[PDB]
Amino acid sequence: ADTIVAVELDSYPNTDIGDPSYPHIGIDIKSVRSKSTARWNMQTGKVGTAHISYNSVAKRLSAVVSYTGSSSTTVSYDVDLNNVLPEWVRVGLSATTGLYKETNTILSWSFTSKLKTANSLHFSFNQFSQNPKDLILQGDATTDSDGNLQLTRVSSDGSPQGSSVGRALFYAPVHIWEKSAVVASFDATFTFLIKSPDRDPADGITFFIANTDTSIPSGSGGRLLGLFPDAN
Amino acid sequence: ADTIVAVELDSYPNTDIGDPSYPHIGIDIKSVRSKSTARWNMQTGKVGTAHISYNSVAKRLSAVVSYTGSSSTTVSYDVDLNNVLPEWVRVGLSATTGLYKETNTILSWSFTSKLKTANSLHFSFNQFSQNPKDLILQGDATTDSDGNLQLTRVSSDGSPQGSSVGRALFYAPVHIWEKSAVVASFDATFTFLIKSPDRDPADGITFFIANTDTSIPSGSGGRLLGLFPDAN
Amino acid sequence: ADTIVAVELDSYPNTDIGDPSYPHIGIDIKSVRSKSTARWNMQTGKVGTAHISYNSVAKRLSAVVSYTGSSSTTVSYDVDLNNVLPEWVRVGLSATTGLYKETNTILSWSFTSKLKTANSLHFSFNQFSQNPKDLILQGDATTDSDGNLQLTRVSSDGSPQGSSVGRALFYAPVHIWEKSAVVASFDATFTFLIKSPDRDPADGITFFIANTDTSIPSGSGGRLLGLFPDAN
Amino acid sequence: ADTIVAVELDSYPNTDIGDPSYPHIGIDIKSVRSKSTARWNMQTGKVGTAHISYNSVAKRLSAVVSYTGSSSTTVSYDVDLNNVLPEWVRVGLSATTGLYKETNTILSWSFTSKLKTANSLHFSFNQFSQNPKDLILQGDATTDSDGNLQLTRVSSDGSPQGSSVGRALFYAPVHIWEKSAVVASFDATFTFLIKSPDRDPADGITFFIANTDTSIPSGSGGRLLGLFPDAN
Ligand SMILES: OC[C@H]1O[C@H](Oc2c[nH]c3ccc(Br)c(Cl)c23)[C@@H](O)[C@@H](O)[C@@H]1O
Ligand SMILES: OC[C@H]1O[C@H](Oc2c[nH]c3ccc(Br)c(Cl)c23)[C@@H](O)[C@@H](O)[C@@H]1O
Ligand SMILES: OC[C@H]1O[C@H](Oc2c[nH]c3ccc(Br)c(Cl)c23)[C@@H](O)[C@@H](O)[C@@H]1O
Ligand SMILES: OC[C@H]1O[C@H](Oc2c[nH]c3ccc(Br)c(Cl)c23)[C@@H](O)[C@@H](O)[C@@H]1O
Ligand SMILES: [Ca+2]
Ligand SMILES: [Ca+2]
Ligand SMILES: [Ca+2]
Ligand SMILES: [Ca+2]
Ligand SMILES: [Mn+2]
Ligand SMILES: [Mn+2]
Ligand SMILES: [Mn+2]
Ligand SMILES: [Mn+2]
Repeated sequence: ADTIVAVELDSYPNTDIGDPSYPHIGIDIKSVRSKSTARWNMQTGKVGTAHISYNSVAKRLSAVVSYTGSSSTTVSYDVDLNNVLPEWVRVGLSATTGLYKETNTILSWSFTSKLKTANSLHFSFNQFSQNPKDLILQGDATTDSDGNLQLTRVSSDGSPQGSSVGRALFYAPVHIWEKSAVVASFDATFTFLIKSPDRDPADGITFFIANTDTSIPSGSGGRLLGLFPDAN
Repeated sequence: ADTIVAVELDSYPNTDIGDPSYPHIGIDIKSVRSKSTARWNMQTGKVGTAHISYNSVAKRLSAVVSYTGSSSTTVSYDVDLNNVLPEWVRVGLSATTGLYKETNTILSWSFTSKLKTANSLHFSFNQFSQNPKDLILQGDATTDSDGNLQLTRVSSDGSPQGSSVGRALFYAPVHIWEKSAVVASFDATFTFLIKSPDRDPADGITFFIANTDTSIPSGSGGRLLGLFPDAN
Repeated sequence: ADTIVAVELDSYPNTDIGDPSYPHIGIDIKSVRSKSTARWNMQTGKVGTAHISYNSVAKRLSAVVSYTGSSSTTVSYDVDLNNVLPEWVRVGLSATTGLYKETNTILSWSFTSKLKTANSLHFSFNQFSQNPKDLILQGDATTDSDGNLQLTRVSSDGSPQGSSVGRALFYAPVHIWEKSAVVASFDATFTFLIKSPDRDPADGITFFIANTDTSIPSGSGGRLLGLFPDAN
Repeated sequence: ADTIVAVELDSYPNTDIGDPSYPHIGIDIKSVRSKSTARWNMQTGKVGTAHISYNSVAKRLSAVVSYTGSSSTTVSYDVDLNNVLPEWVRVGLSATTGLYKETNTILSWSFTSKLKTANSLHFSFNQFSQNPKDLILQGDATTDSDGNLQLTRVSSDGSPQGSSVGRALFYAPVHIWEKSAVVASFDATFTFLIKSPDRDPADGITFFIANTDTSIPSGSGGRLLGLFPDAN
């Protein structure tokens, strides 16, 4: 299977697969069952910002998801990523809807990786082109006429659809560790807009890092956020 | 054919296709016959550094190739690139040898493109991996066990071979212009080592920007630096 | 006197000191009488963005001032800055009002200088603190309770005042050239808001680079944009 | 007194003030008595590199000091810096010698701070000017004719002197936290050369962050690394 490290913004509590009973953010290391989570007071219809960081000395993957003036939710997990992930990876955003639904709209995304002693990679998109040639769009993901990356299916009127999954990967593999590296670090930020007509919107957005040839796993819809073939 | 904009570090004077009669640096806009050139006092066996810059307001593509303490050769050409090139491009280095030869070794390469009003892309390599997954290596290009990108064929003992061509492209397409852009800029630097046993080494190195699906043209060896199908 | 290089966003045409007869942007090299200007369709009450760039190989100082969806005004001037300016400088924004007036509000400012072969400096402010300890505020300049840098005096109700001058300098000197530099480049962007009740607002905003110990010259009000002691 | 957070590269074990009995790196939060230390196999006469990072979500200040091919020493400490330090700070390097001595030569130094939701500051020096106008040199610190920052006194022949203290601060205050910040991060790297004729070289180098008006405390020589007025 793929190897996945992700920060999930999990709008829908699947308590039967170990979610806490409230929307949350989480760090997922090779499992949808987050190694650490924090309650997330999700604000439907407001633009959120997630900042994710790691470096290989501190070995603490952290994320903060905020909405202006209202909340900032943080979660951290200690982990040596460079023992979990392959040396080369692709980085991406995923999102799903399931029985319930929400827009999983990405308005901007930036990422920086540095490998020091050697390499760096930085990209940032404050809008997305109609044909984002440097994105690998998987499943339902497309960019819309406003320049937004719609991870999951939305109709022409902007309404979200259920049973959707989409991911966008940055086109270049990222060399996130090498044997002779002194320290490897990455930072990612994206802003997102989750709107939903559903009382319990679902399912959420992740920023994820995986093997380069990552693809949406069969069976990864809904609660598995397009990342995992099962809930193990 | 491809659309090519390049800065060439042209070690070998092909005066029959319009080179000046001395090694030179040049700016090539859709032709091997540089729109502008400057004499280049090439220093075989010393590590050189090239810095190339452009922005769409100034519309002046400039390059400087230097060697520590000995020379700095500059060439500039006024050109609206964003009318020459497609909106999406790949950026790359090329090099060739022909009847005569030289190592066309790249020790580091960095590139930054920004599109403002929106996007940026930056990569830098101070060494290259044995399997540079974020490079598209074309023709003869490989990375060597010292971490160098050898654009053209070198033998196990490091000796350069003739009739070689190689290019390395950055894996991600780069969005170097969009209609609604206020200004688009790029900068590139690479350091290189050209060694040769030949009295008149050849043929040279370029940094080039092309259509995304650029490939080495048939017939582009030697004097055409792996960039053009002919000398027109 | 100071040595000044500036890009002026000159809202008020002082045709008696060589302004064109319309609002314009200009590049000023040691004189308020711009070496080059472009007509600027100034949009009072809308937020503008200026991007200024230079590098010492291309030797073309360029600026573009835009407002979203309405205009982009560009001006360029060929000049070897590193023969005009001292090796160390301070960079700043200035603005003035005179008999007529306008707000000269700066909402963000970023600047990057690189000296290559060696040094870089980058700062960016997307809002300004109540006590911007890394700004040297000269004359009337202050930051306001919205986080804006008000270059020239505004009253508590936000109304601009006449006969005002203010500048903000970045606190650190910037080493913008050294003898052994291969190339020196800088980029600056700032966004600004010029509002005025006056039919002919005045006087304008500049981004400027000067000797480190630059101060507002006596007599530099109004048309001289806080930069020059006279109109020579 | 000043408020000091530092990463110390402590070449000399002052076990009477709580040093471990071997050269070490340490994180010091308002005390010379490190909150955390790691054994440092100091390599006199070889160029070392220190990378220090922090961000306010992870709240883990980490440092790694390495020498090519021989060692990489890491130390981390969990700490909410933005509760320890003032919102505005100066960042600097310090070094001392005492009864014993060593060169505390800085060959390069870079620093990046970002405050997000807003501001960033980055500087890097790969050599230092004879008159580093953007450094506040305190005590003995000077730059030498090779472009190195000699924190502590060295004679014309390059030999280190005892009873020396010197610091260099970056000239601009750095806004490292604000109430409304979502996350604040900083990274610093410097490379250094510690040479000594002494069997037990002393005393060490730090990178430190302090109140803006920080100055070398009286009594801060030798073991107190120019940072603290006493060993408490
Ligand atoms: O809201 C999105 C969620 O919808 C689905 O599961 C259910 C959520 N509420 C339910 C109610 C009834 C039944 Br049966 C099902 Cl499967 C569900 C599942 O598809 C989950 O994986 C997904 O996270
Ligand atoms: O040195 C590299 C050069 O070698 C070739 O051409 C010649 C260079 N010197 C010559 C001498 C004789 C003859 Br015939 C030829 Cl084709 C050449 C050609 O292959 C050129 O395109 C290339 O630039
Ligand atoms: O609007 C700002 C301008 O106001 C002043 O000059 C005048 C602008 N309109 C005028 C009308 C009459 C007279 Br007298 C004067 Cl000095 C002026 C001068 O202060 C100019 O330097 C300044 O640019
Ligand atoms: O080597 C540098 C060290 O020299 C000094 O202390 C001594 C180190 N070795 C000693 C031996 C004897 C005596 Br007395 C003293 Cl004070 C010392 C002190 O100055 C320490 O603060 C400093 O770290
Ligand atoms: Ca869930
Ligand atoms: Ca040639
Ligand atoms: Ca004027
Ligand atoms: Ca000690
Ligand atoms: Mn979850
Ligand atoms: Mn040529
Ligand atoms: Mn003017
Ligand atoms: Mn210690």
